[PDB]
Amino acid sequence: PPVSIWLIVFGVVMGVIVVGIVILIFTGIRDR
Amino acid sequence: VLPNPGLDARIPSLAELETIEQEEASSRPKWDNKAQYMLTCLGFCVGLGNVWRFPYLCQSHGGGAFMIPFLILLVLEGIPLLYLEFAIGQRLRRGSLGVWSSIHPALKGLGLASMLTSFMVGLYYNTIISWIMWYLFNSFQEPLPWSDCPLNENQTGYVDECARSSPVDYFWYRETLNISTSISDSGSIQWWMLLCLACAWSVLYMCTIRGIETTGKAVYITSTLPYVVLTIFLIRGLTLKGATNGIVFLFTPNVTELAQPDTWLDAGAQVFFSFSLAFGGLISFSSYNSVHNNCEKDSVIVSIINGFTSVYVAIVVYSVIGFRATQRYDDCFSTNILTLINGFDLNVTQENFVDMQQAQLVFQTCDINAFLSEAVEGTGLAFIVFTEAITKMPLSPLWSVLFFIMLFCLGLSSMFGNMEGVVVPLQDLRVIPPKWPKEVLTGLICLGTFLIGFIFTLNSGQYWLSLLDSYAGSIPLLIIAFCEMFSVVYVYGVDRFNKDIEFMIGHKPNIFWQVTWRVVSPLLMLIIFLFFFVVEVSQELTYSIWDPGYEEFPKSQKISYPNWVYVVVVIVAGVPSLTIPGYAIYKLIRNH
Ligand SMILES: *[C@@H]1O[C@H](CO)[C@@H](O[C@@H]2O[C@H](CO)[C@@H](O)[C@H](O)[C@H]2NC(C)=O)[C@H](O)[C@H]1NC(C)=O
Ligand SMILES: *[C@@H]1O[C@H](CO)[C@@H](O)[C@H](O)[C@H]1NC(C)=O
Ligand code: NA
Repeated sequence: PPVSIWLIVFGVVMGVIVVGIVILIFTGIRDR
Repeated sequence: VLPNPGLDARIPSLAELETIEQEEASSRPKWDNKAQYMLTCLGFCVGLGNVWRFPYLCQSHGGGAFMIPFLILLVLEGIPLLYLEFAIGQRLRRGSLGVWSSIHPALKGLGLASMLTSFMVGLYYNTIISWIMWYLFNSFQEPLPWSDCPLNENQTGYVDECARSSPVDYFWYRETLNISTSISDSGSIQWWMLLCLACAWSVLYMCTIRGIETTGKAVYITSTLPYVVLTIFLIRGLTLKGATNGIVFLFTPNVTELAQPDTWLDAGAQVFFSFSLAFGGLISFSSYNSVHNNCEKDSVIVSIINGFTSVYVAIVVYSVIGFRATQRYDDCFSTNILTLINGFDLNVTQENFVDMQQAQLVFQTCDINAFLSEAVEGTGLAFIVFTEAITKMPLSPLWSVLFFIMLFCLGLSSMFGNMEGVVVPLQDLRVIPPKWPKEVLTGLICLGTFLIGFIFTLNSGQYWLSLLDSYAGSIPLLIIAFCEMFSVVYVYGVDRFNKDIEFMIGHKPNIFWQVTWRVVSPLLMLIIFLFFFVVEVSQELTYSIWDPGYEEFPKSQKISYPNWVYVVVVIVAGVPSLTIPGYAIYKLIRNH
């Protein structure tokens, strides 16, 4: 395979997680 | 009963608890519903242990018979202590370091021990979650990467170690871990392991960024999904041929096993971990409830669900063990039939083989019992047994995704508890400026425990994890749990505690609670503590190694740990147990 499937899944999962963290950090700042 | 003065004007009064909740609306978190609190507690109790430890012990320690010691200790130590932990937390309105420090200033070591234990357990357990999510990432492909051996460079045949071993065993020891031959041989950091380690710590920060406030929404799926998936697996497993054969195997009674000091030690150390006691997240989670919540009915419901879940997951695991053994057995007999058919140019069926066969030919004798007795305990069951069984099922890559999201959810719910146990005590020590937001502290714990977990991404990193996993729990949890029950009965006073409970629940604990808090539970916690130093001398501290270049390579090879390992066992099992006396000697000679 041109790209390892595990890396592409890893890619998409890490993506969502960090976009999760960004928003949560900002929602809390708004709460302040 | 022990003379501790100044206890009032160090804890809130009962008169002042009706007014404390309309002012801790600010500056203290509060569950959104009771279900949320109930789930978070369930997720903490129900964990990976109920998958690759409890089902194994159930059979090894007398199938069906193990229920006797498990259920005895469950109602005589589990429920009794779980209640003591829910009540004291809801009454004192603080976490674990808060409660013990308030009961007596020298009891702070108890809180320190619980925090240290939580850290040590969470460090290796998230590493296991890192391995779970490695497999899940490789679970989106028609041919599961643990389905076939990699070809030799000449492609003449399969890789030697895979050839001598199994594609599954090869995928775990060589392509996941890249394991070493010893704990003294350590290499570099397996980069892919570190990526997954990053993923694990990051997934846990996002759920625990703002404490229970963020973990409440998470437990709605993290504590529910596993039950749905566990159910879907039960209907699938029972359908598979060979299941029921492995249920029968789990529940065959060997009473002689009950008459063993090693049976009750495991049954004893299993109840404490299954209930996540002496970790001091359950005390912190109970402190957020209203002062008048029924914590007697919550301890009975949690403990009922815990004892039903334990058996229910054992039925799911031994359905797979029985299908996987029924598959190998049929494969073996097929090979033996083929040998006779090919050698004697023979038709031959299991029904007519022995009769049919009756020197050059070799028949590999195989018994279902031997295949069933191939069930192991600890990761191996998931990374070897299940991963293998799933490749021989239709829609292989969908049963792999569902099995590794389930284990992910189990692990993650357990991590919510362990993290509650490390952060809360840090806020009560006031290590960081109180002005700092909660996110900062939780982010420095998640980053500091991530950097220590690089030891388990070394090539020897599975040998280190199998050592910590055998010492992180046990002694510390047993001693910590014995002193929490002692400190709540002989130092705070069981008479003030009954009055307090009458205050919130409206009535006093019955004779059952009185009998087990004072005489039974503690007494039952001393004979488990004496069993530990009775079995320890037989441990020999020997660890299994892979060592591909070893005679009978695929066969188990146990080697003694290096002498320096004793230092490690002293530090991970002793320091979290000697801070309870250690702080109490320091405080009694700082005053004098
Ligand atoms: C039932 O349990 C007993 C007790 O563990 C088993 O007998 C043990 O067998 C091992 C292996 O030979 C010995 O090392 C132990 O000393 C034995 N214990 C006793 C008390 O005799 C017995 O084999 C078990 N039976 C089955 C069918 O599993
Ligand atoms: C681990 O694998 C790498 C290549 O991925 C190799 O350099 C190293 O020798 C392996 N470790 C052991 C102990 O064989
Ligand atoms: Na869990």
